[PDB]
Amino acid sequence: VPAFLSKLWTLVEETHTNEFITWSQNGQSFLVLDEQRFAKEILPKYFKHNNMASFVRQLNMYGFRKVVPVEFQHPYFKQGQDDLLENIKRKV
Amino acid sequence: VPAFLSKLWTLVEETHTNEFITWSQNGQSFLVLDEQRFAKEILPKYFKHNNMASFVRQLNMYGFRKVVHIDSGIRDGPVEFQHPYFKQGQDDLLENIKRKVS
Amino acid sequence: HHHHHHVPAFLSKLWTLVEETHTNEFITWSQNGQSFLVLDEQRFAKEILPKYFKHNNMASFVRQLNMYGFRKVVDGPVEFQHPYFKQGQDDLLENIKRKVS
DNA sequence: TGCGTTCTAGAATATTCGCGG
DNA sequence: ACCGCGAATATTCTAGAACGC
Ligand code: NA
Ligand code: NA
Ligand code: NA
Repeated sequence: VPAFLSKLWTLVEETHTNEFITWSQNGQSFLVLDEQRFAKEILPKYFKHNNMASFVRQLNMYGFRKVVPVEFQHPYFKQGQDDLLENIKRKV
Repeated sequence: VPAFLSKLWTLVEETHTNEFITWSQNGQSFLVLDEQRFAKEILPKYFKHNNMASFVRQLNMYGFRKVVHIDSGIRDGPVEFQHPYFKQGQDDLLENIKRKVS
Repeated sequence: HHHHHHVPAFLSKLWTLVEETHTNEFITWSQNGQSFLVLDEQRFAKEILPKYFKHNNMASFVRQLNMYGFRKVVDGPVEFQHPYFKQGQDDLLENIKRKVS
C-alpha cells in the first residue's frame, strides 16, 4: 500500500484528528470539516506540503470522488476494512 | 548465517544499543532511531564503513523492505525495516534469509 | 535566495547553495572552481537541505545530482563534478540536462 | 562461486503549476 | 476562487554494476 493511502487511512481513522477529518457517520466516505485548518495544521504533519490542492490532486490520482465540510469517497476506502486498501491502484 | 544477519540480529536485540537500533513495539520490524549517530558511532564498530546507505543496500540485498513512517511530513525521525524472517524471539528463522546474488 | 528562473529548481538552488558565502560552511566551490564540495555531509543534510528542499536526506540530494549528470569525484568532504557546473560560468547551467530512464 | 562497499540508475509515487472551462 | 487533468520535476525506495576480497 503506497504512503498516501496508509497515511490517509490513519488520518481519517485516528480520533485525535477528528476535529478536522473524520469518517462519515456510516463509514463509507470521509469528511474534511475545516479545509483551511486541515491544510495548514494537519497536511504538513503527514505530507511534504500544506496545500489543499496537492492533497486533492492525490485524491484524484487514487480515484476518489467528491460527494454532493467536503466529502470524498472511494469504493475501497471504508471504515473498519483497511484490508481493502490494497485494491486501490494509483493512476499512471 | 552470513555475518551481516548475525550482526544485525545482535544490534537490534541488545538493550544497550536501543537508543540507536531496537525492535519495534510489535517485534515484527526493527527501528533505527537516530540515523546519524547510528551510522557514525555504531556502524563502524560492526562493519567496514560508517555509511547508512551501505547498511541500507545490504538490508535490501537480504530482502528487507522499508516500512512507511506515517507521521513524517515537513531530531530526525525513525526508519523502520521488516523481513518476514526477522522477528523478535524467533531467531530460528534467520537461516531462511538468503542474500540476493548479483 | 535562488534566482535562476530558466533552469529546474534543483540546479538554481544548487548554484545558489554553492555560490553564496553564508553557506560555504556547508557547501562551496572547490579551489579551482571545477567542482563543489559538501564539507560536512551530516550538518549539510540536517541544517541546509530542508531549508531549500522538502527533505533532509543526503541520498535524495545525491539522487538528484546523478540524475542531472553529476559524478562523485573519487570522514571528510564529498566532491561532485559536472562539465557544465563551473564557477564563474552560470550561462552553462542551461546545458545541464535531467536524465530520463 | 558468494559477500561487502560504493556509486549510479529504474521505477513508482509525490508536489507543483497551468490550462480550459 | 473552483475542477479535472496533463506535464515537469522532486522524492523515495530498491536495484544494477563495478570492484575488492
Ligand atoms: Na480522524
Ligand atoms: Na538494540
Ligand atoms: Na556556498
